[PDB]
Amino acid sequence: ARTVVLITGCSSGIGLHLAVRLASDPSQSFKVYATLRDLKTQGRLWEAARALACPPGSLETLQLDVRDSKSVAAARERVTEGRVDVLVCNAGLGLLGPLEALGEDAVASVLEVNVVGTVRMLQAFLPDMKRRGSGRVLVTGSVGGLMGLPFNDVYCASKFALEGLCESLAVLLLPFGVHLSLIECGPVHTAFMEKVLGSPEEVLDRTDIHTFHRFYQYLAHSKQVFREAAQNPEEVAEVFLTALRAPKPTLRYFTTERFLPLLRMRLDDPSGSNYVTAMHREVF
Amino acid sequence: ARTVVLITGCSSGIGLHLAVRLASDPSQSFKVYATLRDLKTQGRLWEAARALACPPGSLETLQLDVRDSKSVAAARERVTEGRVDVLVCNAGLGLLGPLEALGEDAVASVLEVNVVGTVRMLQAFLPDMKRRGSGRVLVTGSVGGLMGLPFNDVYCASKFALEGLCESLAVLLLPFGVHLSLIECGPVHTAFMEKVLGSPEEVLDRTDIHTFHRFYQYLAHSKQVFREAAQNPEEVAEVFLTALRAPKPTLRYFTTERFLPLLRMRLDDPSGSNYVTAMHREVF
Ligand SMILES: C[C@]12CC[C@@H]3c4ccc(O)cc4CC[C@H]3[C@@H]1CC[C@@H]2O
Ligand SMILES: C[C@]12CC[C@@H]3c4ccc(O)cc4CC[C@H]3[C@@H]1CC[C@@H]2O
Repeated sequence: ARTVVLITGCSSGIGLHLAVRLASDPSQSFKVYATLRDLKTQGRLWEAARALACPPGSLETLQLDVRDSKSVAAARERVTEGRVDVLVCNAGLGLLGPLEALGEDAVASVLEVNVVGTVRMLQAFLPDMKRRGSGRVLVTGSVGGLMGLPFNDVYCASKFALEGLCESLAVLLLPFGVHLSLIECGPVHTAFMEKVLGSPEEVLDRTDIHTFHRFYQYLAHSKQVFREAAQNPEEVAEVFLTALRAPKPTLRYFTTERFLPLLRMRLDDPSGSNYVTAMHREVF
Repeated sequence: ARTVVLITGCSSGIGLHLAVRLASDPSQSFKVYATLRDLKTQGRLWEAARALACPPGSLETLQLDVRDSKSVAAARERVTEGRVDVLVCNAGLGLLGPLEALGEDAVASVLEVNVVGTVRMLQAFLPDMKRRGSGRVLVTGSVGGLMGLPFNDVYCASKFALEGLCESLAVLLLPFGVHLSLIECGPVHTAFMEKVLGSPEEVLDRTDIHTFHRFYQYLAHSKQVFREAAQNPEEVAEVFLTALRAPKPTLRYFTTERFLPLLRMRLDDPSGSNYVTAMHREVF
């Protein structure tokens, strides 16, 4: 009962943090369906849930594989309330390394999960929301979906894709009463994030010494930005709640304002020259 | 010999028009490899080539299926000059209709062709260009890759994806001497384009009467813009040549300036509200 919320990718990151934040809310007004690709990773969620003493029945875990429309439909049947008021499309994958070093299947997976996965969720849940004339969909964005970043080619491709998919739907949904918002996250404190970055030899034999040397420089710079600007998951997760509660929500919510100046010079020059130059000088 | 150019998707559209435009150039300085997914569609290309009296040996057709890395590699071996100076990533698919009415495989194909296909081409051809310290890659963009359009959700997703993939690479390639440019096309006179649009019943039984009614309104509006603003393929194809010849090319080349005001109000308001409102009022 209550405001039924369904979130994808709750085994860590803002997803897990958002589920427990909702389920543990003092008002006890949200019933939460935290979905995970592999249930064997539900431990963290439950330990975090017990840590915030979430009332029994405010949090339920479902196995949902966004790469499978059959998994998406089945999970939709498990929603006992037979209604979803807030859908949070959060599941996502990252990809780092020179374009030529990335395996084809890896590239195919990031699009499949990040973009198509979100398409599968919306196809399954959008119809009913339009029929009711109400619903809210929140999508986890990234400033990497607002500007291109070296060595994150395919990652930015998928995030830029969400921006376009969402802006299009938004124009159409305006009259149907269903709201759609993107939460533009900058870097969020994920120790695992700063540890995933770092690939010597394996990358070296699949690229050239000059691209490799550039990858190193990018990694060094990346570590700096993360350290000096990574936000608390609690700060980010709360933005999801600000959007979620806004009577007339905007299409975009920015969790931080530090990256806004770099985005402005990106439009003052539609030819992309200024940006490409500024970003290169700053990263190299 | 000469400036070797390889283009994808030459069975019609700007691709075909660009190949013959290059191969027939008075200076006879371009050797052209026009690739097609199905060779049985090479007729038009050849008839157009004969119409512009292209010298023998200035145009060669190769079957290249961008959805297959095996096809991409094989075609790369057919390049007798053993070098590619200008790669034009043009192959692409469109998709129209309410998100919920689009089949999953159709959505998967547009990303596979438009985005991954471009990834497969760059992985195969980027390395060599970096090793030489020179090369030019031109990618066919769309203003639908710069702003979201109702009923073109997945199409805009794929075009927004190219924008992100390219802006990222650009930042990295700046020092390697290889140039990458996007050609932002508005609508181009394609009779087939205005005839593809239009789907009653089939769409109706896979959506609701209100979305259907909106689809109709969008189609009506789409027909107007095309009629009042579609450009000649010769005008667009020439932009590809302006980029191709620029000593220091920019990241973006716009074939028309009419859509620039609508793009400006899109950044003056990063929350996306103004744009979503303006585009809805204009389209509905
Ligand atoms: C795209 C992200 C936000 C923007 C970050 C940024 C922003 C600007 C910059 O100069 C470098 C970086 C490196 C890490 C990036 C992040 C990686 C994941 C995160 O979502
Ligand atoms: C995205 C395209 C350019 C922009 C066009 C536009 C631009 C603005 C607008 O008000 C409506 C349309 C409808 C058709 C669109 C086109 C469909 C294909 C073309 O590339």
